[PDB]
This record gives sequence, structure tokens and C-alpha cells, in this order.
Amino acid sequence: DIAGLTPCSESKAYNKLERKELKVLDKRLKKYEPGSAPYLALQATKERTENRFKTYAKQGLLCGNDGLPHLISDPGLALRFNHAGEVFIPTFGFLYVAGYIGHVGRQYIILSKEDAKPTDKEIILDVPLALKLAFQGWAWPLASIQELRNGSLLEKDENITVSPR
Amino acid sequence: SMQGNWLPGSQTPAHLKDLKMAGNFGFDPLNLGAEPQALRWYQQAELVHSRTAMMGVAGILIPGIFTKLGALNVPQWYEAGKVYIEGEGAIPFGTLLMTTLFSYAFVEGKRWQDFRKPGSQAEPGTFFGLESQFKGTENGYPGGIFDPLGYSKTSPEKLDELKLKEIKNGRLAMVAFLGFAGQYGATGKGPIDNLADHLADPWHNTFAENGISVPGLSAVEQAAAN
Amino acid sequence: EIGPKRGSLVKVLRPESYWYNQVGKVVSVDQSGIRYPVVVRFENQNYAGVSTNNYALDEVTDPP
Amino acid sequence: MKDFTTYLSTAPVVGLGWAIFTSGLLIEINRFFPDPLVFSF
Amino acid sequence: LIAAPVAIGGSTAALLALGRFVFLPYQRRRTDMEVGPGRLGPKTTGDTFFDRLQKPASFVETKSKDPSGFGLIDVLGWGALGHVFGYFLLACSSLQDAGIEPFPR
Amino acid sequence: DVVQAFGTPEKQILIEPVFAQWIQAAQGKSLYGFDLLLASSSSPAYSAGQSLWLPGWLEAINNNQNSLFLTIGP
Amino acid sequence: TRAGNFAPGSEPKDYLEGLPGNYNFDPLELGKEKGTLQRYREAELIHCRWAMLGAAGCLAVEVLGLGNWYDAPLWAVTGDKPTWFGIEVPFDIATILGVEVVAMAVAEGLRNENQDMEKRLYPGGAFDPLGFSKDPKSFEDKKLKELKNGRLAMVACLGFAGQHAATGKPILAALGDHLSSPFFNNFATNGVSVPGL
Amino acid sequence: AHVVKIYDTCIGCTQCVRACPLDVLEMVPWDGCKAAQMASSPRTEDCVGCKRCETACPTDFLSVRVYLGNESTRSLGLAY
Amino acid sequence: NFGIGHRLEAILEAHTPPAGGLGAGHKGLFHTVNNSLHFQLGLALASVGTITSLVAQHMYSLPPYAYLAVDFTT
Ligand code: CLA
Ligand code: CLA
Ligand code: CLA
Ligand SMILES: CC(/C=C/C=C(C)/C=C/[C@@]12O[C@]1(C)C[C@@H](O)CC2(C)C)=C\C=C\C=C(C)\C=C\C=C(C)\C=C\[C@@]12O[C@]1(C)C[C@@H](O)CC2(C)C
Ligand SMILES: CC1=C(/C=C/C(C)=C/C=C\C(C)=C/C=C/C=C(C)\C=C\C=C(C)\C=C\C2=C(C)CCCC2(C)C)C(C)(C)CCC1
Repeated sequence: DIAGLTPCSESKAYNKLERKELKVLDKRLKKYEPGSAPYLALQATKERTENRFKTYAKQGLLCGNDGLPHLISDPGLALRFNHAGEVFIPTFGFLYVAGYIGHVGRQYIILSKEDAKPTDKEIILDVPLALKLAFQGWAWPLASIQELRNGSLLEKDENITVSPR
Repeated sequence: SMQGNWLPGSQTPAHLKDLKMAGNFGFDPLNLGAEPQALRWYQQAELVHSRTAMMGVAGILIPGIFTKLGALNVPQWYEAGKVYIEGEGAIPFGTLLMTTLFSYAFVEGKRWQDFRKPGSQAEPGTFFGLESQFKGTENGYPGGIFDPLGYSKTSPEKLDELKLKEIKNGRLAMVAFLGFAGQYGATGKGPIDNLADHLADPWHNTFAENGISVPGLSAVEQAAAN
Repeated sequence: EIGPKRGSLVKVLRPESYWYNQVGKVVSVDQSGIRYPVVVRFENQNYAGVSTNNYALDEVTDPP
Repeated sequence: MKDFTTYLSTAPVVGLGWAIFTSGLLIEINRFFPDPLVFSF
Repeated sequence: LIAAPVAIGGSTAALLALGRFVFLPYQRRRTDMEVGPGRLGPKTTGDTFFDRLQKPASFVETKSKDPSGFGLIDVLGWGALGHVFGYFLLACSSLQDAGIEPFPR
Repeated sequence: DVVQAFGTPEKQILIEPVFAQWIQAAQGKSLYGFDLLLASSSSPAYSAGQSLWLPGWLEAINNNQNSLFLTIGP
Repeated sequence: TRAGNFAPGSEPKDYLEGLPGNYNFDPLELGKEKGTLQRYREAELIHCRWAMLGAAGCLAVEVLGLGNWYDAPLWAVTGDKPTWFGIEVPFDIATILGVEVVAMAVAEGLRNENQDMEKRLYPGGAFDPLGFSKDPKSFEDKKLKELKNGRLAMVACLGFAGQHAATGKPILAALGDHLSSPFFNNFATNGVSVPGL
Repeated sequence: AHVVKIYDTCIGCTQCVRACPLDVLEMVPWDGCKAAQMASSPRTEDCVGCKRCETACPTDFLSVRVYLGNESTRSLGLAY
Repeated sequence: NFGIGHRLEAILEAHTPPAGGLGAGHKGLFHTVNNSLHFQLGLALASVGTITSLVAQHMYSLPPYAYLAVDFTT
């Protein structure tokens, strides 16, 4: 009960939205025989809607004055109250993959720039080495940290093209 | 030197071919240990993780074994925290956490300054005169009062045999504690009870039959049964 | 004779050049006493599309 | 096969193989699992 | 309420005494490192009527007859500080005796 | 927008503006329930100026009819 | 002349050599280029004395049982007469304010015109009635002192302010609480010291 | 008209005078380059500023520079 | 013209942080601002636009004119 938001389990507007969705989904059920493939698809859609409405509730989710679930973004407020699962862990979940992509791209860039006429490697990819780096990028933050520490991550400006202002 | 192989026929890394280490099996496909000081820091991290894994897994197992034998009523580890929190003569959780963090920060700063500057904790007149024995023999092997029974100041053969044994039981304990966490997460019971279920009924009690470990397998089994 | 060795990598310090703080390979150094006798070749083209440029003696140094 | 696998390592290995793999992967997570909002494991 | 004559007089006497016997040695050192002999010095250089306005006045360098360097302009400034402080104290007393408490409780 | 198109508006990402609501509660807005300073009677910031302009500012900021510090959603 | 090391095995920093109270402190290399280092010394050597005076005042109002340090500046509110050492002070709030803001002004003003660093740090002369600074060995011994207890004084003043910020209790009562039940009455049990307890 | 200036970085490739369809540029003998040639612009008032010489210039940066401004009846390319 | 006051060039040249935090600091900036009219114009326009934004954000939430809040279109 933070930011004036009621929990999804104890929200009247959430249940109103749920029963409105159930009503509009059951409206289309009356135009098909129960032993039909469109009827089976509509029943599967209704089951998925009910499962989504059940799982969104009692999962540390809040909604306020609209029946639509809200997300808590400030860490700490997502820690003492059970709201870390909204954005706290998935932030690191995205960042792990983003650093993975950046690290394997950097590894391919260095390992291609040390090859004769290296401009063709960007249009003519090599698959074994790119896949080898693709399955070696799980420990991307450790490699990035050690490369920053030893100085091979960055390059001396002396060797960087600089605008002549 | 090079003892065994984690994968026979695999191309061992160049920084592991002629490297004198405890439990070196060539297992570094990501080449995180190519840099030497990197390897030193990772060796120290593996040593501390493994040693606290010995302590943790022993706390899992020996009270659990004695509970299975009926000697003591000590509960399983996943509810033991709530058991002590709800106890009568209990230090509060905040006080315990802060005391643990303070003491571990002190000792880990000691170990850290040992790591960055070797033998730097032996500065004279710094820790009540007892710091003269705080010199580190090797990375992660301090010695001194950390070996009060004198089991390390012998010939190097039993010394690095013991180092290999320590790293082997430590890796085993680390995977064992990962297992304890996972098999509480899936089965919801203690590891001794899980071992009893697997010994008494191996086929019907496994990681595959439990739907948390591999989702969608239960649906496959139900569809195949019908 | 008065410039860098032919085939040696040099660093261009000319500010208005496209290859400022870049590394190029010397292909010829003129000995007739002209304004920009050092001729270098770069692996990356400029916006005009050329890869070679001429610089003076003070505009080239050995890269570290 | 050498000439063919040299062509197959150009643009479709990154423009099609990655695209199809990442797409169909994500399709199957969104299919077998329903639509999630909170990471509650 | 505090008597306004005695409050204003005490505040301006304290500020003038501070500015003469206390901060006058600290004063003019900032001017030695601001407009000093080797510093920026003159604001303007030209010799037209619109430049003589920026030139320093004629009554501010006449070696005022005080034993220290306390001139008329310094007297005016420190008296202004004293009047400001006395009015601040009187204003605080006026807020106090009206039954209104501005301080946190 | 595509989530609202598929008839399921509850699946849209509604990140609550916790920072600005926390600031508003720090200014005396009691709607969000954050019992911070200038909204609690025990805070020194509320006590300082409690008889100066707090009963006017609090009355003006707790009224949603005016445009002073409107309630903000996702 | 190095007193000790704040972390055993620290890198020897050459810009702190020879200073009184010399540990190998300052990780962030503050005042490394000299200059402000003299300013840092002349500011620390008086912050120490001011915290010493403040914590002495708090301990004197506590152990003699003449009031509480936080409740001491409460005579201005509600308009009752000030009392020092039990004896009623006949002065007025406006009067004490006036003498304070002119006396500290003249003190800092005549302090500011020393124009030499050694007297700015350690005046002596008129600021030496009994004269225990005459012996240079005892001078360095007393310079190593008043800095250790001075830094401890600054930490103690911060601790007094923080302790009365969380729990509105006298500091002597908090000391008695930590003496009685240390594992139940500590900084982690007051609630607002760390988030989440 | 416009201002056309040639700097000493020119090496006498005599292709900037071919790319200019107005006979603004000319090649004069020089001694600061291997080719012993230098671009000169005697008929600068006939230039329109089409920057074709700058396109044809191989030096980095450009040896021949054309600066716009002060348009006339010949610099605007007007046949009327 | 009087002996008291502050010199802008002295303040600009004096505010140079130690250890080369901003290099030379604000040294040589007084003549740069004074000689260049475009610098003063840009600073004035920046402050004027920022304060016009401030005026816009503060007029609607705190109306200073009677019956201005009732006039919605205004
Ligand atoms: C306790 C020690 C202490 C500390 C912490 C400071 C701290 C500071 N002093 Mg210093 N100072 C000290 C003691 C200290 N002082 C002493 C003892 C003296 C001698 C008397 C001085 C004399 C002194 C002078 C003379 C000056 C300072 C200044 C400064 C400030 C800037 C410092 C600097 O180099 O810029 C920081 C270093 C940088 C390299 C700047 C990088 C800035 C980045 C690039 C900008 C990032 C922008 C980013 C996108 C913003 C995003 C915001 C978002 C909303 C969009 C800083 C607040 C300067 C000042 O007043 O400035 C305020 C100044 O001119 N100091
Ligand atoms: C993997 C290679 C790679 C890496 C490590 C970086 C890293 C960076 N870029 Mg760059 N970028 C890349 C490729 C890369 N970029 C490509 C291919 C483009 C063209 C679309 C750009 C366009 C670009 C712009 C326009 C900007 C950056 C910026 C940045 C910085 C911010 C980080 C970020 O996420 O930016 C965001 C990056 C993107 C939006 C590009 C995403 C494109 C994909 C993900 C890259 C695909 C590469 C591929 C997977 C590698 C092959 C793998 C190998 C195994 C075969 C950072 C320095 C910003 C900057 O300057 O900040 C300092 C900035 O403004 N980048
Ligand atoms: C940047 C903005 C943004 C953000 C933050 C999101 C975020 C989200 N959207 Mg939205 N969306 C976006 C843009 C965005 N989307 C756009 C532009 C469109 C229009 C095309 C949509 C259209 C859209 C629809 C129509 C739906 C979503 C849904 C979702 C959810 C995805 C959850 C999921 O699939 O499970 C989590 C997914 C994963 C964890 C993926 C797994 C990938 C990681 C890396 C693990 C790797 C897999 C595997 C283990 C790897 C190991 C094996 C491998 C080596 C082979 C999430 C709330 C769905 C939802 O749930 O609604 C709430 C939904 O119904 N969105
Ligand atoms: C805490 C403190 C200073 C702390 C400094 C720290 C942490 C320094 C940090 C760094 O080291 C790091 C971490 C790392 C380094 O790389 C950098 C530096 C920067 C060096 C000073 C307190 C300084 C505290 C002082 C001066 C206290 C003065 C108290 C007075 C005057 C009290 C008076 C009264 O209490 C009475 C007597 C009675 C009451 O009724 C009324 C009142 C008025 C309250
Ligand atoms: C000679 C002599 C003397 C005397 C002196 C005197 C007498 C002086 C003068 C005078 C004084 C004694 C003072 C002065 C002052 C000045 C000034 C200049 C002031 C000012 C003020 C002001 C500015 C104010 C303001 C305000 C207002 C208007 C209102 C409101 C508030 C305020 C505050 C804001 C003696 C004996 C000591 C010694 C010997 C010699």
C-alpha cells in the first residue's frame, strides 16, 4: 500500500476489468458450437486471460483507481516492500545480456582488426570464431572489469582521432 | 603442474599448460585466468568461497544427519533462520547482521591488504604484537595462527596434495550448497530427506519428475499417460 | 635520408588532416627539399575517398 | 560447398540466422509461458 | 519588542567597531589581490567623458583623517551593515512578541 | 498501445512515478501516504513555519480542484 | 615521526611526512599539492578544539546531573531564565546573542591576520600561560596528543548528534542502555539508523 | 565575386583545372612540390562556387578552397 | 568609483580549483565575455528562456491574479 495504491488482490476496479473482459470474451462464445475449433481457441483465450488475472494478483502487484497494475521503480522501496520483481532483478537481467552483446562485439572487433585487410570481416563474417566468442561471453562483466583495470579496455587519446575545433 | 583434464581431448589454455596450481584440470574455456594477477585474485576468491562452503555444507549435513538419527531436534536449514528469529533468547536480526558485517569487513580488509601487498599485515607493532605471524605464505594460504596444529610446515609434496584435496572438497561443497538451495527450491524439503527419497525410491523421486526443475515435463508425462 | 625510414609507421599530428592522431605507413620521402616531402599511406580512406597524403617533417612522429 | 559456405557466412548468418533464432526463441517463451509482468520466479 | 534606538545604536556601533578595529587589516588585503599594484588595477584607460565616469571618485582616496584607513565609504558600508543587523533583530523580536513562533518546535 | 489494442489493458507497463510523488509528499501532499517531512506533525520542517504559512499551503496543496501539484499517474 | 597506519600495509604518501598526528590517512589525496594542506591542517586543528569544547560541555552537563545537552538550549523557548551550573544567569537572549556574535567576530578577525603558518597553527606566547610547549620533545608529544583525542572528539560530537537524532534520549542513558543490554540496545535496534533494520 | 584561394599543400596533379568548367584555375610553375606546378586563379571573378575543384582535390585538407559570398551576374550562373 | 566593491575579473581569475580540476579555471574569461557580445546575448537569452519556462510552470499552479484560475482558456 505505497503511493496510495491498493493491492491487485483487493482491488474492486481490477475485478471489474476482469469480469468485463470475461463478458466480452463470452459474447463471442455464443456464436460458435461448443465442439468447434474457434470455440476451442476462444476457450483457450479465456483460460489464458483467467490465468493472467490470477497470476498478476497475489504476486506483489498494486493498482490504483484504474484497475491496471502499477510498477514500483525506486529500489529500496522495492526491497522492504515485496516489489523487487517488478524492475529490480530484470534491470540486471537486461544489463547482463546487453553487456554480453557489447562484449562479444568488442571481442570480434579486436580479433578482426588484427587480421590482414580487416574491412572484409564485417561483411564476410566468420561463424566458428563468432560462435566461440558467443559461448565465451557469459563472464562478460569479469572480463570487462579486468580489461578496464589493465588499461586495454580504453585507448590513449594520443591515438584517437580528435576534432580540430 | 598439469594434473588430469576436465575434458579429455579439449584444447587446454596456454596459461594452464605449465602452471603450478592446486586442482588444475584445464577448466577455463572462457580464458578468465589468462592474466596472472587476475588468476591470483580468482584463486583467492575460489579459496574463500570454497572454505565458507565447507562450513555451510557441514552445517547443512551434520545437524541434518544427527536429526535423521534422532539425536537432536535441530530443524532443517531453510526454516532454522525463522526458528532462531522466533526464539525467546534471541539477538535481533539487525544486530546479528551488523555484527557479522563488521567482523567480516575487518577480517576481509586484513585479507585484502594481504592480497594487494604480500606480507603487509606483518607491520611491527600494529596488532597487539601478534601480527608478526600474520605474514602470508601464499595467495589464500596465510599460515600463522591459521595453522595452530602445525600441519603445513612439512615437505611440499603432502602440502600441495593437501591443497589439491582442499580445493577438491571445496568445489564439491560449492556444488553441494548450490544443490541444497536448488533442492529446497524445487522439492521444499531437506537434503537428507531428499537422499532418503532417492535411496528408497529412485525412479519416482528425481529432478525430472518435479515440475519446477524442468517446466512442461509434467504436461508431457500427462499427455503420454492419456 | 632527412625523414623517417621508408615503410615505418608514423603518427600524424596535423590538426586539419583527416588522420590526426592516426598511424600511417611511409611510402616515400622526397629529397629535393619540397614543402611536404613525406608521403604516407593510410589503411582507412577519407571522405574524399583517397588513402594517401603528404605531410611535413614536423607533422610526423613515431607512435608509441 | 566451400564457395557456398563462404556466401552463407555473409549477411544472412547475422541478418537471418540470428533473427530467426532470437525471434523463435522469444516466441516460444511467450507461448509456453503466459504473459508475465513481475519477476517472481 | 526591544527598544529600537538602543538596538539600532548597539548594532551599528558593534559593526563600526568590527570594521575599524577588527576587519580593516583583513580589508584592503582583498584589494591588494583584487586591484593591487600587479593586479588588474585600472578599470578603464580612455580619456573621454564616458570613461571618466568609470574612473575612481575624488573623495575616496584623500587619506581620511582617521588613524586607520577607515574612510567615509567604509563608514557608510559598516553603518549599513549595523542598521541591517539591528533591523533584523528588531524584526525577529516583532515576530516573537506577536505570539507567532517561527522556530521549529 | 499494442497491449491495449489486444483488449487486455492490464498488461501495459505502468511504472508509478515514485520519485515525483515522494517529492510531492515531501511538500505536504498526503494523497500518496508517504509520511515524510512537511506531511508528518513530528517533522522539524512542518513545525518550522507551522504558524507562518503551513495551514495555507497544506490546504491549497491537498485540494485537487486547483492546479497546485496535481496528482500524477504512470 | 609517523604515529601509525590507518590500514596496515598502506602505500606511503610523501606529502604527509613530518606532520603532527601522522597516520597514512587521506585515501582521496586531499591536500596533496601542499597549499590547501596547510589550510586543512589549520582548519582541523581548530575543528578538533571546537568539538573538544562541545563534547566537554555535553559531558559536564551530563555527569554532574545539571540537565541534558539537547534540552540545554530550551530556555530561549517558553521564556524562563537561563541557568549555568545551577546558578541563574541574569542575562537576556538578545544580550547573549549580541556579545556572542561580536566576540566570536573579534576573535576570528584578530586570528585571521597572523600572516604566518606556524603561529596560525600553534600560536603560543600569549596563548601559553603555564607554558608546557617550551620543551620541543614535549611539544611534539602534546602535538600528537589533542589530535587523537581531537579526532575522537569530532567523532564523539557526530555520535552525540546522531544518537539524539534517532532516539530522543540523554547520551548517558544510551550509554547505560548499551552497558545493560548491548545486544538489545545498539544502533541496529533504534529503527532509524539503517533502512530495513 | 567569390574568393578562390590555393594553399601550399598543392602537389600539381593539374586535375583541379580540368574539373572547373569556367576556366577560373590555371597551372603555374612552382618549386614547393615534386611536379613543380601550382594552381592559380586569375579569373576568380568568373567563378560561381560549384566546388568541383574541391571535389577533384586529393590533398587532405583541400589545397584549393572556394569561399561563397558577394554574388554577381556571372557568379550566379545567369544567362539572363 | 568608490574604494569598496567586487571586481568581476578578480573573481573569475581567483576561482581556479587546485590540482588542475578545471585546468586554468575561469582565467581569461572576463575579457572573453566582455569582448564577445554574442556570449552576453546567449547568456541573457538562456536566462530569459529558462525564467520564461519558470514563469509558465509557476503561473498555472500559483495564479497571482483574481479569477484567473476560473478562466480556463486564458
Ligand atoms: C573538502 C575539500 C574540498 C572539496 C570537496 C571541494 C570541492 C570543490 N571545489 Mg574546492 N577548494 C578547497 C577544498 C575543497 N573543494 C580548498 C581548501 C580550496 C582553497 C581555498 C579550494 C579552492 C577552490 C577553487 C578556487 C575552486 C574550487 C571549486 C570546487 C568545485 C569544483 C571542483 C572541480 O575541480 O570540479 C570538478 C571537476 C571536474 C573535472 C568537473 C567535471 C564536470 C563534468 C564534466 C560535468 C558533468 C555534467 C553532467 C552531464 C551533469 C548531469 C546533470 C543532469 C541533471 C543532466 C567543487 C565543489 C571550483 C568552484 O567553485 O566550482 C564550483 C573553483 O573554482 N575549489
Ligand atoms: C557490439 C558493438 C558495439 C558496441 C560495443 C557499441 C558501444 C557503444 N556505442 Mg555503438 N553502435 C553499434 C555497435 C556497437 N556500439 C552499431 C552496429 C551501431 C549502428 C546502428 C551503433 C550506433 C551507435 C550510436 C548512434 C551511438 C552508439 C553509442 C554507443 C555507446 C553506448 C552504449 C550503447 O548501448 O549504445 C547504444 C548502441 C546502439 C543503439 C547500437 C545497437 C546496434 C547493435 C546492438 C549492435 C550489433 C553488433 C553485433 C551484435 C556485434 C557482432 C557480434 C560478433 C560476435 C559477430 C557505446 C560506446 C552512443 C554513444 O556515443 O554513447 C557514448 C550513440 O549515440 N552507437
Ligand atoms: C523497450 C520497451 C519494452 C519493454 C520494456 C517491454 C517489456 C515487456 N513487454 Mg513489450 N513490446 C515492446 C517494447 C517493450 N516491451 C514493443 C516495441 C512492442 C511491439 C512490437 C511490444 C509488444 C508486446 C506484446 C504484444 C507483449 C509484450 C510483452 C512484454 C513483456 C515481456 C515478458 C516476456 O516475454 O517474458 C520474459 C522474457 C524473457 C525472460 C526472455 C528470455 C531472454 C533471456 C535473455 C533468457 C535467455 C533465454 C535462454 C534461457 C537462453 C539460454 C539458452 C540459449 C543459449 C539457447 C514485458 C513486460 C508481453 C507481456 O507479457 O505483456 C505484459 C506481451 O503480451 N510487449
Ligand atoms: C564528524 C566531523 C568530521 C568528519 C570528517 C570525515 C569523516 C572525513 C572524511 C575523510 O576521511 C575520509 C572518510 C576519507 C579521506 O580520503 C577524505 C576525508 C575528507 C579526510 C567533524 C565534527 C565536528 C564537530 C564539532 C566541531 C562540534 C562542535 C560542537 C559544539 C560547538 C557544541 C556545542 C553544544 O553542545 C553544547 C556544548 C551544548 C548544547 O546544549 C548546545 C550545543 C551548541 C549543541
Ligand atoms: C567621528 C568619530 C566618531 C564617530 C563616528 C560616527 C558618529 C559615525 C557616523 C555614523 C554612524 C554612527 C552610522 C552610520 C550609518 C551609515 C549608513 C549608510 C546607514 C545606512 C542604513 C541603511 C542602508 C538602512 C537600510 C534599511 C532601510 C532603509 C529600512 C529597512 C531596513 C534596512 C536595514 C534594509 C567616534 C566618536 C566613534 C570616534 C572619534 C571619531
